[PDB]
Amino acid sequence: SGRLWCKAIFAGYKRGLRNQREHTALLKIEGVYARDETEFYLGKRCAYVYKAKNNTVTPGGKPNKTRVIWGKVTRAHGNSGMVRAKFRSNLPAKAIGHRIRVMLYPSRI
Amino acid sequence: SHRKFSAPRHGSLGFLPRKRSSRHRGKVKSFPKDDPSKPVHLTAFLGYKAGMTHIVREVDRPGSKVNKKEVVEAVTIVETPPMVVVGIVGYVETPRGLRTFKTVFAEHISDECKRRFYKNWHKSKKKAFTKYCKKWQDDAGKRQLDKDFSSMKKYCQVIRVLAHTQMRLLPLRQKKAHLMEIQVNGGTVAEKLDWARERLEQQVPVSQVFGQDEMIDVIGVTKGKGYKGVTSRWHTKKLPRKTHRGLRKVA
Amino acid sequence: VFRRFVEVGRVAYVSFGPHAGKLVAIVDVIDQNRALVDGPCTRVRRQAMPFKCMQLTDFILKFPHSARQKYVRKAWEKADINTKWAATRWAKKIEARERKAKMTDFDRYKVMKAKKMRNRIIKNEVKKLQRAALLKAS
Amino acid sequence: MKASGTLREYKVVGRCLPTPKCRTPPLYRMRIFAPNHVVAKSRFWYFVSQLKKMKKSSGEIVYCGQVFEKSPLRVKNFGIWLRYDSRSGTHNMYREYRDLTTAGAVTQCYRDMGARHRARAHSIQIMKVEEIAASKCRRPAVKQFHDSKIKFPLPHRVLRRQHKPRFTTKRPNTFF
Amino acid sequence: QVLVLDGRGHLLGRLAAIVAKQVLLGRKVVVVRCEGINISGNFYRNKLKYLAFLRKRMNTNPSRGPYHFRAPSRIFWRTVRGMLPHKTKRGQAALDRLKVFDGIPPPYDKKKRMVVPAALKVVRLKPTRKFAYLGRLAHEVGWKYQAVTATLEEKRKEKAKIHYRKKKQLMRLRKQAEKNVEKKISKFTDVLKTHGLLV
Amino acid sequence: VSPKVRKVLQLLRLRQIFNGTFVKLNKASINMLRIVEPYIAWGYPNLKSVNELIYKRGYGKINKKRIALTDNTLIARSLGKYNIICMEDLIHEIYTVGKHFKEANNFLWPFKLSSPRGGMKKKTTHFVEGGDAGNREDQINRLIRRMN
Amino acid sequence: MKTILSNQTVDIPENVDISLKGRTVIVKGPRGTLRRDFNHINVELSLLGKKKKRLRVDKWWGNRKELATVRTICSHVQNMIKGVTLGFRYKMRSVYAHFPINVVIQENGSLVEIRNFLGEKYIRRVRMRPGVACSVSQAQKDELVLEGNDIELVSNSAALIQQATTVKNKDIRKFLDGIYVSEKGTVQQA
RNA sequence: UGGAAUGCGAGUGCCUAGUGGGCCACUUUUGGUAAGCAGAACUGGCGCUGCGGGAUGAACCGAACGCCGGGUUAAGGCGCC
RNA sequence: CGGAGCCUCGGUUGGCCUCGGAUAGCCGGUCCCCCGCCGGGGUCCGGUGCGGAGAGCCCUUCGUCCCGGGAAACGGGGCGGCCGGAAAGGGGGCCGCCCUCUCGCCCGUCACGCACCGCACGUUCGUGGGGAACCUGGCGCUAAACCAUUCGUAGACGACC
Ligand SMILES: [Mg+2]
Ligand SMILES: [Mg+2]
Ligand SMILES: [Mg+2]
Ligand SMILES: [Mg+2]
Ligand SMILES: [Mg+2]
Ligand SMILES: [Mg+2]
Ligand SMILES: [Mg+2]
Ligand SMILES: [Mg+2]
Ligand SMILES: [Mg+2]
Ligand SMILES: [Mg+2]
Ligand SMILES: [Mg+2]
Ligand SMILES: [Mg+2]
Ligand SMILES: [Mg+2]
Ligand SMILES: [Mg+2]
Repeated sequence: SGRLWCKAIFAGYKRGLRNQREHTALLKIEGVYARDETEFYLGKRCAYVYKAKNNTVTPGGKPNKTRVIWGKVTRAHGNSGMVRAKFRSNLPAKAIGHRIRVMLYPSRI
Repeated sequence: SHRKFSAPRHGSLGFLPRKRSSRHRGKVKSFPKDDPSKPVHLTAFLGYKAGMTHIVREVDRPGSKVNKKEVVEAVTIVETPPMVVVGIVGYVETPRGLRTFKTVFAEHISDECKRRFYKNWHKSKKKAFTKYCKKWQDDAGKRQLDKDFSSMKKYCQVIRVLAHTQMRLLPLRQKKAHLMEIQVNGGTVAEKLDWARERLEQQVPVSQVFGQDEMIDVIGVTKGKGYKGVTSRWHTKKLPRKTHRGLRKVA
Repeated sequence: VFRRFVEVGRVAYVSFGPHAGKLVAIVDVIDQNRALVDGPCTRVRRQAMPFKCMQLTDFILKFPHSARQKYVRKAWEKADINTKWAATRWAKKIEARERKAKMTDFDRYKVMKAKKMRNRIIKNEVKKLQRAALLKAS
Repeated sequence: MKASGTLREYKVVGRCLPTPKCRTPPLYRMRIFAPNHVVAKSRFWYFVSQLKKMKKSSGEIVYCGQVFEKSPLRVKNFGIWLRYDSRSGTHNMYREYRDLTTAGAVTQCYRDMGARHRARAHSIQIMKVEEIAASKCRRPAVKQFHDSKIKFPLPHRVLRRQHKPRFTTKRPNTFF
Repeated sequence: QVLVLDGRGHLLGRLAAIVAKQVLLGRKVVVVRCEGINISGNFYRNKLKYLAFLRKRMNTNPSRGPYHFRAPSRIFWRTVRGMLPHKTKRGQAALDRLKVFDGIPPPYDKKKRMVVPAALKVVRLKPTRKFAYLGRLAHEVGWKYQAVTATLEEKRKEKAKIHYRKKKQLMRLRKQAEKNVEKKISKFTDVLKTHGLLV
Repeated sequence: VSPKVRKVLQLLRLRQIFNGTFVKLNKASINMLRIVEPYIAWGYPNLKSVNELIYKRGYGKINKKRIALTDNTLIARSLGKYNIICMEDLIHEIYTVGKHFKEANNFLWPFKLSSPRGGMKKKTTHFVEGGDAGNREDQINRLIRRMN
Repeated sequence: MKTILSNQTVDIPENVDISLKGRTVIVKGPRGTLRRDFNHINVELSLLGKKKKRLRVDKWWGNRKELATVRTICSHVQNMIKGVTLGFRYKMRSVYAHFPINVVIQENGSLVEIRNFLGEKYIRRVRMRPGVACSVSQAQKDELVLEGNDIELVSNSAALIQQATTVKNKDIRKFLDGIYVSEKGTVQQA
């Protein structure tokens, strides 16, 4: 057993300087510091995973306090390896600076 | 526009805020800088303002109008019965300034000093230091004290004693003793602690701290005068008698 | 203090650029920043290259400044710079760098097992050498 | 004209439009250095108009084509005669460069004129470009490279991969 | 977990720019030896800069700010604060992810320190340019613990030297051990060389 | 937009930014293009430009509506009287500037082109200044590739 | 313009031994040793030959300011050679119109007392730099002799004395009193 | 052979509100030392108008607006904010 | 100091236990030579696009059974003592023990385990932080603060002595 996902950070939303598009999140992936290296991560699943007070059903398990918002990488952002991600719901601003799991599927290798 | 005629400002902004002292006993903000070549000695003392008189003496000031002549000089009498050393406190120099390192206390402490540790002596069971004192009386505890002294010799840079006053010899209503840290200047740190350790529970007369014709500094709290207006507090000019709404003001 | 000099015939390793990883020879110096280089035996056309993308090696071929590619190749083959290069630790470290990069998942597993066993053997011997050194101290 | 990218050398040939007075007007040729051929023709009409009673409306371009460097693998010294407008006058300069192509040397002239004199490309007229022998060069910056046994080190090599890694344990070494 | 940086030989503003972006992404950063930090330009023109800052004070009540911190650590801290949106909860959370120290107090004295080559003075300055030392500048604007910090930094270096000699000793044994057991580990040494781990 | 430029841009049918049209060149039209020089990038399209422009983004003006040319009958019913009955006849009339260029070209709705992918240089100055306005000759084709 | 190379060489006398620790120059001679650190200059120092030693200074790719530092290093190194072989001897004369300037040497020539300078009651006490010895001149009246191996220490020592005896609030073109550096020689003439 | 190009459906009639303080900019221009001053021509603006950029700003630069998704841009930018 | 659980709060999903520094120079061996309270300089020898490399190193987890080959035998696991650390102090190493194992590692042999029938929030740090309680054992503790009263070195009232 061991980790099966890459470590990312929720850097912020899509934006100009004074307008914010919350439907797109900018993700920073550990070890990906150029745009030509982001190609592996396009289309891969992304998960904002967190905990709440109330229990919720777990697929393949019993209810617990873990919750997840799923998404996926949609395209690269910039020159230094940032990617754009989209989630089933806009990410909460409290998630900025926190871990975003990037899964190794859908596999293309 | 510019003020018509120049005049210096009233009062010093260097003594601000003109508030009530948080302490009743004068605090030594700076002790004399330590010179490891002098013998171990104390640098401060506690006394009580008794009152003022005047004396007669013959001045010796060549080139003066009062050379070989008698003058009347006012003097202050400060009653300074011997203090009792009750503890040692060590300090370590850190990049954030001095930090208290280790405090040791003598085995015995008089009730005058213990009164300092209480807000209501009447209602208290006088339990202060009743468990600390047992450390000097057993072999295990004694072996820890000398380890504390050895630690203070390794690391501390400043040594101070904890001396208190003897209020049972003064004529004052107060029986609670005034307890202050006095810095031990002089030789090496080890010599400071040897000197201090021999003097736990001992008395120190003022004559062992000061000498005749010595220039000293007196630190204390001034006489309180309560709520005062600007005329008295800051010595501003009184406004003319015709002023409406008061003249003991700043216009 | 300086041991490697930009001069006619100096062989320079190309660290980045379209010709990264190749050896070229300084044929001529254009200005402070650029040189005319040639790679007749290393698949580089004669061209200008900045000194920024160059790392001087310890080989210095002997041909006249701005001699044509025929004589640069001739000097390259006589000095056997290709085989001499591969014998240097510098070349070997490059080879090790690429061997590790291409390691497969199975290769990484086998290295972990070999490394696991090799490190245990060394540690046990070091323990014994430390204990032996202790007895001399006593 | 913007001196964008590396300039190319164009051979532009033009003439006045034939008329009953002169059915075969004389042909004129210019050396033009420009980013593209569209700019090259534009500058031609700007220059001939300053020398002849001609302009795009009363003339035509007969041939526009790039002149290729003839010895792109040989180092040469280029003398350049140019005139330019400063903030407070016009001046004639002679300048020298070392390069493999004549259009590369002319590009260096535009960057250099911009660096040392804050002269925008629209205020520079390259009058003449010649290849000059080492013995005829005048500028000591160019002549110091006329040494058959030239050698020199590369002192204080600055780390240019300053963000790969962005954080490291060892400090960089500048001596090689 | 924690990114520990060594401030010696780093230029003040380039270190702050990188550090500020790091704590805004949620990483903890410790910068030690802030007195070892550098600023480009001669010392004098950098002293005049802080004296110009020192003159900024609320004319009607200086106690209400600006607060002119004199420690090289706090000077650096305020410089990182100037590159953060510190008047919002997000910026203040980041600002709490940064610790700044003069000297190297425990536990960082016995941990490895990383550097930032994009802020190193040897990289970013021309060697002929003048520069200032944050510690000297701080000492000459009211900092009081320059002499003590140097005293304690010399004790640390003496202990670190003994630690280094112990590590060199344990490395000389390591090389000898590899010769003694060369026969037994030769097979495993071939796997590593085959894949680039050992050259 | 100044009144004289506003009228000329309306006659070219370029009433919107990044709209496109073919304009057959002659003294009358070349001098109209000079009035609108700051507001247009123009030049000479090659055969490939005429193909792609009319296939991807070609719409006919049929009963004053904008109808995609998805079927050949759309062309034939309107321009058949000029013997233009297929997209190839329409591309040949435009590309070679035939006898009925006017009719076949007015038939085409102004091309709605997208923002240039990869950017511009400087829309506010001429092409020969390093900008975008004016006549760039055959270089229009590079622009057409990035906007079609 | 950057110049490809600019260099100068220094000849080392046989009785002087020069060693380099990077850019630190150590010159050892009959009269002692002088160490100077040139780490504030980006040059290249080289010792050439074995029988007739030489010191070379190189500056690759130097602009006008950096080229000016090449000879400065050579001149300093030559002075160090001069110091450790012949030494430096500055002489000073004391000038006065009315009030004699009395000089007393204390502490084995490391302290100078100056009295009655323009009749002032104030006593001036000038401390010589380490490695510099002051002495009254037995050969001439109203003269001092400063000797040492470092030219800058000796010449700085003399500047201290010369500026100690400065006239104030007078016309210094008329009131010329003072001690001045009158000669710059060597301890051992050779 | 509806006799230049290009574009576009036109003509016509009743009734009619508000307005009738303007102000700004490129260029031209009068008075004035000049003015964020007074007074004109041309066009375009603000007024009536948001939006991206010029930190901030009636008028500058880009661009004009139904409620959205994706893409791409302009003018401007890309150490950190 | 030595059991089950119940709330609530979140994030995280291996570790690096350290020379000092130079940058027109560095790093490691070498004590044969010279100094010092085992350390410094010299010599000599190696490395230097740093490989005694953070472009790195260490650990690596499917488990168990049977029997072999390498590796260990100076070994793995487990209660008592002494150095040692102060800038914001060490659940490191060492010595005893009565115990406790021949398994931990590598290459093989031999089978087995819910093989839950393609699918998410899996996998740690985690006896995590804070809060109530419930037990269940041992050794220990039996205070002060404020009000009220008094004082007048204080005082608008509070506060203060
Ligand atoms: Mg979890
Ligand atoms: Mg005044
Ligand atoms: Mg009245
Ligand atoms: Mg202060
Ligand atoms: Mg794009
Ligand atoms: Mg405009
Ligand atoms: Mg006078
Ligand atoms: Mg006006
Ligand atoms: Mg209105
Ligand atoms: Mg309108
Ligand atoms: Mg608008
Ligand atoms: Mg502005
Ligand atoms: Mg959009
Ligand atoms: Mg900005």
